[PDB]
Amino acid sequence: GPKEWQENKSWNAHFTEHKSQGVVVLWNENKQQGFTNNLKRANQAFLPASTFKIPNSLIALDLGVVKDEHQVFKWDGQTRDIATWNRDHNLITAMKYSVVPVYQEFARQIGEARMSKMLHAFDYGNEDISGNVDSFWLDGGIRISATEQISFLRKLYHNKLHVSERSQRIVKQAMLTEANGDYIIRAKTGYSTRIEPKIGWWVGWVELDDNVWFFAMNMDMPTSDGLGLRQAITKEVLKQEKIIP
Amino acid sequence: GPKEWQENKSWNAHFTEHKSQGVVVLWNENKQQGFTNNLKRANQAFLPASTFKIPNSLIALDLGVVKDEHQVFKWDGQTRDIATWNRDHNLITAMKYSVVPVYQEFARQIGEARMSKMLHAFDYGNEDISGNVDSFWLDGGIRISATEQISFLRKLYHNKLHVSERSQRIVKQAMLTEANGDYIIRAKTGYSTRIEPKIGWWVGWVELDDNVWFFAMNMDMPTSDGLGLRQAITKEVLKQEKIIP
Ligand SMILES: [Cl-]
Repeated sequence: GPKEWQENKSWNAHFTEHKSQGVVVLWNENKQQGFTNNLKRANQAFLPASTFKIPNSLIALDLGVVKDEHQVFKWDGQTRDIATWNRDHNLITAMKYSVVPVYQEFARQIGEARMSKMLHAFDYGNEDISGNVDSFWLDGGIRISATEQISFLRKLYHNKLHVSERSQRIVKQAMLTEANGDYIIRAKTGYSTRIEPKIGWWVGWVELDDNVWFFAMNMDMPTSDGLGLRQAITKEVLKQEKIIP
Repeated sequence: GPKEWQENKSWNAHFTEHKSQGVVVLWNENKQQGFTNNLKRANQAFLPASTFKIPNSLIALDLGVVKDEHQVFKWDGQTRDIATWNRDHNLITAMKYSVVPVYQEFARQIGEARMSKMLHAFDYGNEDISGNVDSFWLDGGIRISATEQISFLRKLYHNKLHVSERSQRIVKQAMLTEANGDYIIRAKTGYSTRIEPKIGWWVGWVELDDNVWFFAMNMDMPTSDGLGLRQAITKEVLKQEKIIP
């Protein structure tokens, strides 16, 4: 009979067409079945990089470090390389622009003891925060696979994580990335550059009228020129599978 | 001193271009200033029609008539003219497709006494539910102006309505209409055909990185042929005012 995870290597053509390598993992929530081009890489655990802004936001909100999605975290005045970071932000825009320094401040206020307790409660990856409390998701010990991202995201979708329903609703609002009359995408990008292998991530889900498709993808990212392929390759897979037009 | 409300008749060109008549009202939240092509019509009261699905959703959620945005409202098996109504719905899809029969059932469960009490607590329009308990927003005594729609929507945006924060967050989720890297629109269409003057509505807001623009428009709508002009004319005004690209 059928397997929980089916391997579809035809999606490799989307990576090869773009001279790239990686994995797309999909989970059909109604069917309770998943699909991927590479079962091994789907289960390979990597640094989460800015995809960690999902659990970091949940923890900050539940502890009151972030009061709500409108609270302003003023720019500290240091001019950084990414121009969108050199301004005031709230939770919505800090997630949209992947504003690392805002989330580093959240992490310092959370502190290592509460951060570790929460990640254990979340069953998140290898639950390892070794390194600096304000950078472990970039260059410390935490590792999470694409299938583990999906497991975590499904809990968040269903408000089943061990934080309040309010915290989960606010983070799902902040994850809003695209919406039209055909679908809604709630998702978070990531770009791991500090420790090899350099990779890009996109994790989240596609809401349809009558089903939800969870997704997690990562791909080799030797330079920043390929960052747009995170969404583009995912959408090519979604289009091939008739999930989006 | 500066003016809270300013009339801009140049927006009438967007109505004339489409052989139409109506009013667009905008509110710049940061500046606390409003703008409209027709101050008189902006303040005249009309049937809300399906824009009433906003308060109706809030009341149904707060009373527990609707448990959450996933609860299924099974199709009653009666084939109606609008094809998307002839299927099961949840709160998200019932809003999206403006599924009147689902909301008529909500209104019957809410009942006259609680519906009236809630509309008074919301300061919603003339607060008058005279007429049939399950159609008064289509052919009863309730009336609301475009400026009153904005005032109600601003309360919803700020979680200031008397119902729970949870109920307000769920309805704002269900109002999601469009989202991209430039803006998020949360809104509700309406179409009042049962009592003259027949009009179309679009009410909601545009979320930017650092501001929110509330909007409420109504326009003469003698047939369904022009329904798309509700969004099209609003977007022409938003583009003219540099709110969206
Ligand atoms: Cl949302």
